[PDB]
Amino acid sequence: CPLMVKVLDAVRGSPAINVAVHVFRKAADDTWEPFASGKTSESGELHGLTTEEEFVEGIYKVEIDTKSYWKALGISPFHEHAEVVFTANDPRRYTIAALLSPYSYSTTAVVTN
Amino acid sequence: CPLMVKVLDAVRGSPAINVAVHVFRKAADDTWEPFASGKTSESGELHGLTTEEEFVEGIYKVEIDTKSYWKALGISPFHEHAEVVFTANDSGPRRYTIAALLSPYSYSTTAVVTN
Amino acid sequence: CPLMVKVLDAVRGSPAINVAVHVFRKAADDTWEPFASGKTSESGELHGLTTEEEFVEGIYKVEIDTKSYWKALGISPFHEHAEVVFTANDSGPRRYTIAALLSPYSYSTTAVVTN
Amino acid sequence: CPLMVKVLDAVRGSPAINVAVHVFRKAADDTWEPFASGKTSESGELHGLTTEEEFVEGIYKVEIDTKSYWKALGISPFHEHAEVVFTANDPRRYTIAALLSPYSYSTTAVVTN
Ligand SMILES: O=C(O)c1ccc(-c2ccc(OCCCCCCOc3ccc(Nc4ccccc4C(=O)O)cc3)cc2)cc1
Repeated sequence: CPLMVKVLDAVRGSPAINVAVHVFRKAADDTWEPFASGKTSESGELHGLTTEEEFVEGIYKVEIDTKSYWKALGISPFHEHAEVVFTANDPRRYTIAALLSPYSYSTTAVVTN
Repeated sequence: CPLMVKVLDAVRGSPAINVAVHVFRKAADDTWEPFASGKTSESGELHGLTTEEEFVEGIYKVEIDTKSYWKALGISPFHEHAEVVFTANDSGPRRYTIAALLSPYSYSTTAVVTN
Repeated sequence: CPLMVKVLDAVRGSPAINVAVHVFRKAADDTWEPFASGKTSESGELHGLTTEEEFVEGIYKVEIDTKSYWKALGISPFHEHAEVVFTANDSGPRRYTIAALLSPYSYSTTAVVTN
Repeated sequence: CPLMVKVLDAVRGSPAINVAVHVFRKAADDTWEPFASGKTSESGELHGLTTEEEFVEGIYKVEIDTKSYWKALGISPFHEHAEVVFTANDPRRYTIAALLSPYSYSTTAVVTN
């Protein structure tokens, strides 16, 4: 599990559940190629995206479908999505945490061995 | 302004208006002595708390009354308030801005310190 | 100013100065068309990106070049940049401020929207 | 485990390890009485602070010794500490997460069953 994404709701003080997350890798032609995706769990976490063998060095984009999240709660959101773009370098485990509000998002990386 | 507070509302995407702020200074005796107070304006800013002469060295507490803010809006939040405690002016006079971002279950504060 | 960006540095407790910002608008064709660009001033603010007339309805991307900022300071950060994508002016003209707080391994953005 | 505290370093992208945390409960005379304390673990988490039986409704203060944390890293910090003050109400598990930078701290609550 070199990559885990966790999503939090700052309005309700809870995990953000059933949030779609899409991971892309940057290809040599600068396009974004699908890499991994899923929906956050009841704990707001998304496990099992990738394996060490697949997760090579490069530039990755994590897109979080925050607009659907908010609209399903009957709340009009500001952003079209939340995006986090980063280079993976060879400590080895990346946790991407995002904290969501209708008009704000924050993202932090915790990178450990 | 040697001491300013600015507050944003991350739910409404607006300044956080009419937020009460109480400032305290730790006294000789190690209690919190009231120092100044005010509330944020339509721009979410609070100016005119103090003066260069009055804002001497010390340990200051900026209490941001986030609970009353969310409750005045008829919303039930997590925290009682936001407290920001720092030593000020120990290397000569500086200008301090306390910036805060509020959500019902989260807040954040950052300090901008200028000479 | 219909569109403004302000950026703070949570490490130094200062405005984030000389941060490059590129704005894009999604085009007819579904690509990102360059729209405007600038860099933050000594106050960490970026004014004069656009005009009311030019800032029509659309989907806008504000790219904040945080990597170049941390690297110009000789520091190695996590993110490539900060991207902020939103639909603007779909209910008539508004004024948008994109506020960001930066640390090497974390950033945060909030929008203040006024009428 | 009705109360867990987690502390993150936004400068290094890591758990904030060996950070002292003190919990107090507000007494009827408005003083703060010691309640629980410890140091964050290698994951930046502090488990086992209290039990359901001890953790009654009331106002609690969590104080995080951020100044020592920064100074031990050779960094001059802005705040004297980070503090989080909240009322416990009868969902039942509170996670207090704090993200630290020299001149900033953020705190979020995740409150689940
Ligand atoms: O258990 C876990 O795995 C876990 C759970 C939760 C975790 C966290 C913890 C903390 C997190 O995020 C908070 C984020 C960063 C700080 C806050 C937000 O942003 C701003 C704050 C203040 C701002 N003010 C400002 C800036 C410039 C100009 C003007 C202003 C103003 O007027 O207020 C602007 C933006 C996210 C996730 C981490 C780990």
